[PDB]
Amino acid sequence: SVFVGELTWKEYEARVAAGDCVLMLPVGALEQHGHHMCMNVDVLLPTAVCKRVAERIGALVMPGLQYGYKSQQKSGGGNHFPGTTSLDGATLTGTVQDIIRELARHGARRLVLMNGHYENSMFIVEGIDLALRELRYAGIQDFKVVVLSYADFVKDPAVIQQLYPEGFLGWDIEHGGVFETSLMLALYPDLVDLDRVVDHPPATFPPYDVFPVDPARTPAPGTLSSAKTASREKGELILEVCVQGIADAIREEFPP
Amino acid sequence: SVFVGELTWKEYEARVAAGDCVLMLPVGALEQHGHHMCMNVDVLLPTAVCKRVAERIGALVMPGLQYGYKSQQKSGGGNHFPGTTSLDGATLTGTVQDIIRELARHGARRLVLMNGHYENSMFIVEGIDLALRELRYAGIQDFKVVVLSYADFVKDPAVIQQLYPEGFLGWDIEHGGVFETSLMLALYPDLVDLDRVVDHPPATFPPYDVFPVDPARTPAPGTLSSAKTASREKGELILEVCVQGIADAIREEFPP
Amino acid sequence: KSVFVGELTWKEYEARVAAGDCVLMLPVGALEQHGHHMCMNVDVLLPTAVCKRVAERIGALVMPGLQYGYKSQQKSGGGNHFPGTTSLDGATLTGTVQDIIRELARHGARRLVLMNGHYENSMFIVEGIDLALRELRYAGIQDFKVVVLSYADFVKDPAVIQQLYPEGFLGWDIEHGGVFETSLMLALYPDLVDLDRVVDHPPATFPPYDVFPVDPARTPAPGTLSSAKTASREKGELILEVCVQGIADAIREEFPP
Amino acid sequence: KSVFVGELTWKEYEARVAAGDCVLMLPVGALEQHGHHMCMNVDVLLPTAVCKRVAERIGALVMPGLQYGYKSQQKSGGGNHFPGTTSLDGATLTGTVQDIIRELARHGARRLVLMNGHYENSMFIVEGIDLALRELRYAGIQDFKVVVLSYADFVKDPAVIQQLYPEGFLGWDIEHGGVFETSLMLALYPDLVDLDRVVDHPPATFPPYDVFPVDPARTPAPGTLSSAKTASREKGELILEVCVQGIADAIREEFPP
Amino acid sequence: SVFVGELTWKEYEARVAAGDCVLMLPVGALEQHGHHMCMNVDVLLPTAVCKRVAERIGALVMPGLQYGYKSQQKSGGGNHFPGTTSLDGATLTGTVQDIIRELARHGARRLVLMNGHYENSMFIVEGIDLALRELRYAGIQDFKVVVLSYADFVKDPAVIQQLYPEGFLGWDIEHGGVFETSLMLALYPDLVDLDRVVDHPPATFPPYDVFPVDPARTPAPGTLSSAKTASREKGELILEVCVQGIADAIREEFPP
Amino acid sequence: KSVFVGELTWKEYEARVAAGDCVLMLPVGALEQHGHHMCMNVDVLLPTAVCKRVAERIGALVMPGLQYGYKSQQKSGGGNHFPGTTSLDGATLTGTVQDIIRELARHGARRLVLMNGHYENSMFIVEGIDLALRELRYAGIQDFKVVVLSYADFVKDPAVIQQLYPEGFLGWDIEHGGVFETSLMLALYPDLVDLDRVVDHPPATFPPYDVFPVDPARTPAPGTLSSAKTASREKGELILEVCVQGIADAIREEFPP
Ligand SMILES: [Cl-]
Ligand SMILES: [Cl-]
Ligand SMILES: [Cl-]
Ligand SMILES: [Cl-]
Ligand SMILES: [Cl-]
Ligand SMILES: [Cl-]
Ligand SMILES: [Mn+2]
Ligand SMILES: [Mn+2]
Ligand SMILES: [Mn+2]
Ligand SMILES: [Mn+2]
Ligand SMILES: [Mn+2]
Ligand SMILES: [Mn+2]
Ligand SMILES: [Zn+2]
Ligand SMILES: [Zn+2]
Ligand SMILES: [Zn+2]
Ligand SMILES: [Zn+2]
Ligand SMILES: [Zn+2]
Ligand SMILES: [Zn+2]
Repeated sequence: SVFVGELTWKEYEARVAAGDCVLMLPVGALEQHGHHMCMNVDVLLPTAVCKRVAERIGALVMPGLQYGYKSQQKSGGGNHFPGTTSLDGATLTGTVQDIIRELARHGARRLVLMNGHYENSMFIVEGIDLALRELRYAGIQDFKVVVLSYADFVKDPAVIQQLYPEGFLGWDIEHGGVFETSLMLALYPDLVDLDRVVDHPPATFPPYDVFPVDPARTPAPGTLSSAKTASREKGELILEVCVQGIADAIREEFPP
Repeated sequence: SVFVGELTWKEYEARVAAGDCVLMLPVGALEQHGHHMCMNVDVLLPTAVCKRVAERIGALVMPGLQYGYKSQQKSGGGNHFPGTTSLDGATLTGTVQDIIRELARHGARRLVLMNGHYENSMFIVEGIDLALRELRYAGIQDFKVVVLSYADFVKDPAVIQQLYPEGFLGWDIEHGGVFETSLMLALYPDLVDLDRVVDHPPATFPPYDVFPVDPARTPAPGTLSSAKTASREKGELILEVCVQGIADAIREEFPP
Repeated sequence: KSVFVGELTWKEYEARVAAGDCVLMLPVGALEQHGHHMCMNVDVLLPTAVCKRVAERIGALVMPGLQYGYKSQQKSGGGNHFPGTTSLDGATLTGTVQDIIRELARHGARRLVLMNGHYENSMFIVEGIDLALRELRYAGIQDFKVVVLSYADFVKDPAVIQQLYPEGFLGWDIEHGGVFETSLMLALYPDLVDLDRVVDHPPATFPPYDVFPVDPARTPAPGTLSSAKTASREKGELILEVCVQGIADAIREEFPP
Repeated sequence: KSVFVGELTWKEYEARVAAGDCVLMLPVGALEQHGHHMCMNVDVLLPTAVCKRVAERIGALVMPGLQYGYKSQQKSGGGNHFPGTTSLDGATLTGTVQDIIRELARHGARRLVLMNGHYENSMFIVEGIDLALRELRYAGIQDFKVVVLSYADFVKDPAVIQQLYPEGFLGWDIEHGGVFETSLMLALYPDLVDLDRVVDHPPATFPPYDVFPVDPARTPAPGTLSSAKTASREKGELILEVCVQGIADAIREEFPP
Repeated sequence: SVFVGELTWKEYEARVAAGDCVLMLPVGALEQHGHHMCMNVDVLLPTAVCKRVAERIGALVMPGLQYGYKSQQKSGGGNHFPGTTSLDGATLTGTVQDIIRELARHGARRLVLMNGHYENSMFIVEGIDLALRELRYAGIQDFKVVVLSYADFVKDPAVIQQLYPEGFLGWDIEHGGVFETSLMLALYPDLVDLDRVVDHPPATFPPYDVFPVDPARTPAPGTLSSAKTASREKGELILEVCVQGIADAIREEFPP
Repeated sequence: KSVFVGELTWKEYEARVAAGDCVLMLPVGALEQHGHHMCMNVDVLLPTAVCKRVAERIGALVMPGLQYGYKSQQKSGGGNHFPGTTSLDGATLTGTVQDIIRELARHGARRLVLMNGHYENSMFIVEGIDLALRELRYAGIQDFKVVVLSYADFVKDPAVIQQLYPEGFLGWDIEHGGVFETSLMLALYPDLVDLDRVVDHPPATFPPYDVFPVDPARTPAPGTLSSAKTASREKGELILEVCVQGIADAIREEFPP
């Protein structure tokens, strides 16, 4: 298995002892994803991508973080929806920091954090900085971290053309839209109910944000764009592009 | 499915709207469990118990906490072992506190916290107290929490007898011993290999603790007692006992 | 007299809030390197200048700006390894925002516009707001409203972008110390900008991931992510009018008399 | 003169530490209800009295005790809903333990015994130690050693249990305000114990789970978890000698000259 | 007894049930006090004063805080001295905050905080503000706190004359000097050896502070002024003056 | 050239630190009411002005000032119940100071002068410094030195005092929005002062203790603790010159070439 959790401590110790061990940490969230998809999408997707990449490059995958930072209206619909269960920033920051401290204790020095929930980004960044700060105080400066959001590897114009034959309207409205729904149809079809999709026009917002979050400014379903045209085939394409691109990036930063 | 993560937010909203919704949260850890068992045992076991209890009483199960508090020598072998990845107390406390705050926001009011890692206990308690303090400030006083360790439900002398026909040495040395291994043999056979079990005598300690933790005071394999006598049969018995007991406890504290 | 709260007596401020619909504006910046051609307080100067003009136009007041912001990030501000840049931890910034909101609510104020001028501050500003509003709710206050925005987001009109980038726009991701901020500085604080010192390097490009510890070799030596060679006072005057008008209208909309 | 650090001049204390193998002891207690028959500072008085005698016997010193501990839990101390009980949040207790260790390390001390007298303090004491040692490590100090113990854990000999509970021992989980602490108090602080006020109720029993908010009905009205009717100063004298001897030996073993 | 710690919870409950109960909290420190006195002086003195005041007005005294904030050169000699054991500001602030929260829970509403260590001042103030802020959230606005340093009640020129016939040189030098030593000689003579007093000239400093603290800027003995002219007689005067002055202040702020 | 770090490019700042003898100054103020006759940013303006003049004379640089300080206290600033006053919690201010020192150390700076203009900030500034130095020590840095001072403490000479308060001096404990500060302002920011609004009330007095919640009735209505009627530009100019000279010498003394 490539999952650290499924290994004995002796097996893990041996992999790290090899001195070239790469660890991967999926960071997700329990967040509403429309009327047509389950709420653990942000955990399922980065974990599935990590699994495949780890199998290609000989890396291991740590248990993913099940809860992420508060959903923001313009990216995830807003933290007023039921189901969505969010952590405070200090909590998420602290979790990332603690794990890095422990991995360094094990002797590990290479970590890939794969985020699947946009709002997690900066707290993940602070967790890394605080951890690296401590490691320096402890005389350690060779711990390297690569942070990435799997979707960012889908930029090829040709690929976008395939995924959005009618035209691409941007990633800003991709919450429970074509992209994630397609990936889910290719990985966890049983967790998708495409007939429940509400085909509303893409969400549009003014150049600012309002707090407390106003429910009226988010499409009723919770989605920011329609997944009506999502499909397994699209998911297949996305998965291949992401897996191959990420595998290459990791080989580049953590050369064998 | 009884798993909240697998439901759409609409489905979740409806279960909570019913007004009698009981939620269950498994709290585990990534911790060494000897030469013969995987490291995510503390998550897998309470999650499996929750699943079965939930199916019988009509409850829902939240994504489990994958990382818990620092392993202690007399209970989990010590936090010096490789693989074990632990959180600071404030981090675990904050995670529990944040989740409760959010569940209260959904309108949920009944929570069962099932601990699978002994060391988690007091930080789970502080997380609950801080959350309930906040809820009072918010005018909420009807949120009720039941906290339990699934193992505490195995007290029937007749059962202990069938489990330890050679005599019961206590629960203080069960880390990776007969109890957990038997459960794993019944639930996750592929994550256990009794052939690797190190049949050493039960671990014993003086009436005090020493820090920095001394590795010499913990059996080399990481286990506190031998799981040589573990069996699927024992696991099946343990499981049915815990499931039935916890289900009744919940029916008692959260009467329909 | 002045739109700045700091230049008012407590009696004057008190009277303005007594009006019942007084809008307060809070600039949130940073002390950060901005290439060889500009001073390091740009992120404070620009939003403060936009707030001043907007406040004057719609009758609002401006609170003292936050001089220090969150750690500079490589793909947005060059990186926190540069000297001069002086950054706060996330908890520190979040707490500052939270404290100020708590205090404004104590004054009786209920309308706040936070104008961020340093990209990296965004999420910590968001957390400060949420923690403050959470607290206000425990105190029985649910009518405090906050509008958060980055002034640059109001420059959307294609016709405006074409005038600013006649050779073609390449995205906002590489603007640190580039044409946009430099043009604004040329129009507002020409004394703090030396365009002759601009290093005309190609636009910074990055792979779809980030690396820590930050690698100095991945940021153009000058610290800028794009060349401000084509920056000008006229482009700055255009940006200012667009931002001021767009933001002033947004406030009238969200905070009507 | 005295074994208490607080009663020494800094010169005296300094001289003792200069010895190179000076052991320090820190009692960690609480202000908690202990039934109708005993005062509320029991958790401080007892470990402090045991520390005093142990310190005297082995040549160690005793630091001022922590007067406030973690929130009382129903199954161990009755619950934090009782009047009088004054508890600290976990972070507060953890931070106090951490600060003291940091300071002792600055004095040059490297041997500490933490004697807990309030069960609920346990894990927060543990975290204080870990955070302090983590910090000492960053400072290049890895020779600071800590021994943590609850004095009651040294009464293990069945022959002793038999004398204390001739009618049969029923576990330590119900001891709060029972035979054990009451006997020690009768031997150490007779003026602070009124055995005639004891409420002889049956041993408290609970299901295999905990409930929050704490339900007052699940704790005996007096606050005690078991009756101290059979307590006596003679039982207390026995307990004290067993603890003093056992702990003194443990310290000589872990902190030899 | 007037000490809360020596009462049973039933007795305490009864005194608070009266509705006019006044509580007193001594706040000291473990700090070096020259070659002639013990290090718990800042705990002993305020506690002694509280006892006598409490006896006269019918108040109760809470267990005192034994550890205070870091010693500052111009007030306590500096935190570079051995023996001195100080807490970080957040720790002291939180301790004060937690106690007030609990006293409020008991139903108490009148608190007198007697500081015996100058450096505690601002952290005590923050602890009080944070606690009162919290009480408001809970709906409590009738909790009142009086903060005072017993020394401030010795201002009468006549008394000053009697204490300093050779003229008073100010308070900013009264650390382990005449004032405190005189109180100790009268209250805890066994913890004072006047023959050890180092008769050095009053300490003086430039109009600024330096960090790291500079040892050479503090009189070698740790004292800021000689206590050679200290006496039991002076102590008795100080004591009675303070006890009386404070009792009157409390009667006024917490009118019977 | 400028003495303000904010107005310099990172290259100019880097060059000044590279010299190896660079001294930095950080003004720490507050947004606090100052009577009916002055603006609320006095505590930032004054220390900043003094820093500029001192910096110009000794060749030092001035960091952007902290605009928000600790909660106002009745006996010193009048109380935090006044509108306009916008205060931070202690941890927030402490962390701000701590973060800045950590960053300055990272730049290679090693000499810092913290000029406080708000009495209540004092102890939180001290804690920020201690936590930062503790941290630097873990990093292997022990050559970072900080000088903390309040410009008002350099005006003690009887010659000047007599000139400032010929009618008689009553101490500094009553100098909030009074003669000392108003005179400095009249000499530095006359437009932000209107002596015609000064409320000539008797010097404030309080019992030997504090009360919380703060009692408004114990603070003179205007918010001032002593009349500034006798304040003058002439007096301000005297103070300024005295402070600037004294501070410059103190710095020369602590941070010798
Ligand atoms: Cl997302
Ligand atoms: Cl376990
Ligand atoms: Cl920017
Ligand atoms: Cl106990
Ligand atoms: Cl003192
Ligand atoms: Cl002031
Ligand atoms: Mn998401
Ligand atoms: Mn475990
Ligand atoms: Mn920026
Ligand atoms: Mn207890
Ligand atoms: Mn003191
Ligand atoms: Mn002030
Ligand atoms: Zn998503
Ligand atoms: Zn286990
Ligand atoms: Zn910028
Ligand atoms: Zn007890
Ligand atoms: Zn003292
Ligand atoms: Zn002032």
